[PDB]
Amino acid sequence: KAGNWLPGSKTPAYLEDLPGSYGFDPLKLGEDPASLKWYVQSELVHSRFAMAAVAGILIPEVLKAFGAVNLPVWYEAGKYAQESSPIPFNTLIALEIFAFNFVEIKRWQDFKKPGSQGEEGSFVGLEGFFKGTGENGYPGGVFDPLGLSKGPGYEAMKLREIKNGRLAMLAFIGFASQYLATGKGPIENLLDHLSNPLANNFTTNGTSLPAQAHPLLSVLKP
Amino acid sequence: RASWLPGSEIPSYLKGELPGDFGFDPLRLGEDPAALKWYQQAELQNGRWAMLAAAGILFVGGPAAATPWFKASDFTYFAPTSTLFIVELLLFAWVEVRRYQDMVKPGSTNQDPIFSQYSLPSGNEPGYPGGIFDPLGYSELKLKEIKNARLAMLAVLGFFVQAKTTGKTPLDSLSSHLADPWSNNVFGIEHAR
Amino acid sequence: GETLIPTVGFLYIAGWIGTAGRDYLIASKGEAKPREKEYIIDVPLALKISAQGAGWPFRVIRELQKGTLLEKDSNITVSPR
Amino acid sequence: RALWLPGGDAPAHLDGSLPGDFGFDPLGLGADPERLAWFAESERVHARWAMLAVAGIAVQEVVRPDVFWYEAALKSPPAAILGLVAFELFAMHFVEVRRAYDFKNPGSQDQDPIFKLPKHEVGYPGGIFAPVIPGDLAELKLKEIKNGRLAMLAFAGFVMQAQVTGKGPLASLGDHLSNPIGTTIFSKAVVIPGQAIVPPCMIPSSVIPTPCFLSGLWP
Amino acid sequence: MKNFTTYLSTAPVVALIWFTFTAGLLIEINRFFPDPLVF
Amino acid sequence: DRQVWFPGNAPAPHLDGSLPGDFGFDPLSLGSDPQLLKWFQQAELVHGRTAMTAVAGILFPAVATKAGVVNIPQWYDAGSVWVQNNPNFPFAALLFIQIILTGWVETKRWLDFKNPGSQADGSFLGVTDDFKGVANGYPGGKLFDPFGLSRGSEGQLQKYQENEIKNGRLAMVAFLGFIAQHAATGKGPIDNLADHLANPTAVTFATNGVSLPF
Ligand code: CHL
Ligand code: CLA
Ligand SMILES: CC1=C[C@H](O)CC(C)(C)[C@H]1/C=C/C(C)=C/C=C/C(C)=C/C=C\C=C(C)\C=C/C=C(C)\C=C\C1=C(C)C[C@H](O)CC1(C)C
Repeated sequence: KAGNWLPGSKTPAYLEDLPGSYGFDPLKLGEDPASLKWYVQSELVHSRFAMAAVAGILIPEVLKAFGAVNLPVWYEAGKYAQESSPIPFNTLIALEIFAFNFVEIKRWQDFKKPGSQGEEGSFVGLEGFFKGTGENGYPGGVFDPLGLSKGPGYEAMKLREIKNGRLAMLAFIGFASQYLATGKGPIENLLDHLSNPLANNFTTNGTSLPAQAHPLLSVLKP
Repeated sequence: RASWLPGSEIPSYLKGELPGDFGFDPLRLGEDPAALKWYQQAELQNGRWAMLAAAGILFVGGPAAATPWFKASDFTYFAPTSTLFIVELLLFAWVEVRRYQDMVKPGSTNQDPIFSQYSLPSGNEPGYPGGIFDPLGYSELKLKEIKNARLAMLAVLGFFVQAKTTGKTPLDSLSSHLADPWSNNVFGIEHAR
Repeated sequence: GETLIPTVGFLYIAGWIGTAGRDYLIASKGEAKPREKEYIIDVPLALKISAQGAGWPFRVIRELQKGTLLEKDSNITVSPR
Repeated sequence: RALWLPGGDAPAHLDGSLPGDFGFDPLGLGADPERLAWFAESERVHARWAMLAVAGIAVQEVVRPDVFWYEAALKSPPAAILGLVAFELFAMHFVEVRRAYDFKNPGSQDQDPIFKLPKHEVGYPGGIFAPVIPGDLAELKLKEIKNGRLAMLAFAGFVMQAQVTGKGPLASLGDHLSNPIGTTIFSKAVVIPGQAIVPPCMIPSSVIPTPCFLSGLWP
Repeated sequence: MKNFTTYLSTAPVVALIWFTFTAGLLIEINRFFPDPLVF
Repeated sequence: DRQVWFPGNAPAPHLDGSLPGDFGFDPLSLGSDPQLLKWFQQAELVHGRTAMTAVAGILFPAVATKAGVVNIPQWYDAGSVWVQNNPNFPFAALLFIQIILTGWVETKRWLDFKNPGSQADGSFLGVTDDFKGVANGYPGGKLFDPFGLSRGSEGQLQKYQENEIKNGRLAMVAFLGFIAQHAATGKGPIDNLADHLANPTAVTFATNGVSLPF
């Protein structure tokens, strides 16, 4: 186990060997093993989506703060890309539906029957791409072109993926909540916090602590 | 045994096998043997590029050799800035895949691809090759290299931070500190914002 | 906000209440005196089960697919037809 | 053994091995062995530091009678103060961690790290630090700790006398010798039920904040 | 104290405590957020 | 046996004299269950230590204010004065910081109560022995007891435990007195003591005007 999320608590035995495990399941969602396998895949998929999304938000924002690029902010990039997009909105949705239906059905079929997308005659001659590794959530093949899963740092890279994945998931939800609460981008929120941490935080954004539910805010003030 | 802190406990995985082994690992970073081998190679690589960088920064007449090193990219050459980046990327890609393949399987990249008679001698270490990389038989010397590499790494970091806060060249920083050291140093300069 | 979101909120709380009650009843079924826990409440157990009812849809859906949510028809009493 | 309270009883954890041991520990602060060793090192360094401080303040009062020792840092021979702080911190850090790893690992810090020190006692360096010894070991240890405790008490007196009088130690002694009945703390400070007379502190509140040490609880 | 807490765990006492909590929660929500018709 | 709170009455049978401050006082038998009794022992210790710190932080600033050296506000006004003097520090930010810090330390104390010595595994910054705990409500170690007054001798530890529990109960009663006296006089406690010292036969609860609303 990587550790204990709550020192002194009794950690569940079914999480003892999973990568990235801190024994954290107070709601007992993963007590059933089939549920646990499904949730391991779901956590990895959420982690990788959030990882790529937080990269595609933070790196343009960091390079914009450094004066390098001037790409649009993340919550308005849909509008600016759509006007210049040669493909209209409805066609983009239909294409995304088709492509993700295909790839997610292939991933789902591999989850139910491991290695079944790599068998002979499975794909149209290209089935060697998708042989799998016998590990839930770690496909390999085309998805591991450099073959770094065969190296000796593979187990530590699994742990690195999950913890960075959880951090990225929290970060994207923070991006969305910060936009909804302040109306500014994430780097501007960080700079405002760095300028005055006591006064520039969630307790003063006027949304996170609703005024009706917290009457002492309008009272205990200068 | 020499150590960075005489009189303290030494980690059990650092027994002087490696050069420059003074038991310095307060954060216990490289514990598993794959990590320690990778960080050995990375220390060698970063230290050698930092030795070259410290030399090339301290060495710099001529209009080009009067420019700051952090403003050096704005000098005009025979190619646009994009072209040299990709050419350097290509040459580095070739030599780095050679060095990486040596790092994975030792002795795998020892033979000249176009000359079958020209081959690096066997028993080659990953970070310590032989043959045409050692034209003289100069090979105690690894402690010297790792010490100069670490000093150059700290020097290059000092170049980067000094050009970031004061906005000054390294020679200007040394001359400012040599004017009055008790007022022109990291204290006072940063305390004057 | 008029009916649909209240429908989701009610159904979440109602499934929470029902799942907590079912969990408490199942846990009490294994005691030596199962009827005693029905009118003298095991309050720490009830509070623990009540807290765990937040994750009810996941557990209930897994019981549905696994086949453990429902008792088999051969184990349930019926009157003569 | 001579005891701080004759006719009394020394505590069990104070056997008498340490120099200047008179069985004075009513709080039981040294009733742990490793705490007793650490507190012995602390008392030694406090004694020597207060000893040098009392000597230096007395000399500064004698030599430069126009300079208040409390405000002696205003008159010290403007951004160069930060560099001197850096030099002092570096040198003090080096010598202090040398002493501390002498304490933690006895004999490990007993060799010159540039070009050696004899085997000695923890807290008693010897070697180059002790070139001449005009006496015996236990006797001079007793003198060192007694003079050190006297100097610690004297430095506390120097500080609080500077607060309540605004003047140096020998000037305060001269004021006491001029009027022995109207210069003591009993002479100017009185608290009775219903009325308290608290003498003011002549040191200003700030210059850098310069608070009088617990002046609101003065008698 | 064990017998007293067993009495406090009898069904009507638990019902009283739980419904006092639930009714108080509903009352205080409607005091702090008066007249909620829609979400 | 030992001295009891009501002489001539047998002490409460579930109290046996092992706990510090055991005078046999439990007329409602709230400590009948031993585990609930250990929980109430930790409750009493936390209440008493908090009361001692708070009573010190009221009495010493009020004594210094009464002397005229400083102008620290009375304890019932200090939050208002602080908020009026700190407009760049909002009340909610201060409350959030206090809640997360006390949550960390109190959850560590709670988990040690549930599993004694379980915070000794080195998860918090490598701390092992200093978080093991000596007894229920008495952590000890080199962090909570850095002068080592619990590791000297047994009788010294029992003496200090008696001192702690008796001063803690006195400070709890004193804070109750602070609340009652402020409600009855509208002044601070040192102001009350000074008014009583100036004229004791006239300055009594009977003449404050609210204890006897006749
Ligand atoms: C994670 C997906 C996602 C999220 C969070 C957003 C969020 C946003 N987009 Mg973008 N978009 C997203 C995906 C896409 N957008 C666009 C195209 C645009 C345009 C053209 C514009 C935006 C704008 C906006 C903002 C307007 C708010 C809004 O309308 O709510 C939408 C809220 C969402 C949560 C997104 C949609 C719901 C969901 C996340 C879709 C994906 C769910 C899966 C398909 C479910 C599949 C089920 C499986 C099990 C079979 C908002 C910040 C605009 C705005 O800023 O106005 C100035 C703007 O003009 N988006 C496309 C191309 C088809 C997407 C493809 O996935
Ligand atoms: C464990 C609690 C529990 C659960 C999971 C169910 C579930 C069900 N009930 Mg049963 N019911 C309960 C308690 C419960 N009931 C009690 C206490 C009574 C006596 C009032 C009934 C009387 C009853 C009737 C008369 C009918 C049902 C029906 C149903 C079914 C449809 C849902 C419904 O109509 O809800 C309606 C539920 C009620 C009207 C009573 C609910 C009372 C509370 C809210 C539930 C009890 C909570 C419990 C005390 C929590 C303790 C847990 C704690 C200690 C941890 C479903 C099988 C219907 C049917 O059979 O459908 C096919 C039907 O006609 N129920
Ligand atoms: C009892 C208990 C036990 C445990 O504990 C758990 C729990 C969960 C709690 C529970 C369970 C249960 C059961 C299983 C259920 C199932 C059922 C049936 C089968 C359904 C059908 C069948 C159903 C179906 C028909 C349905 C529905 C449909 C309709 C149209 C709807 C509509 C809509 C909605 C959307 C909403 C909105 O707003 C409106 C409307 C318009 C109204």
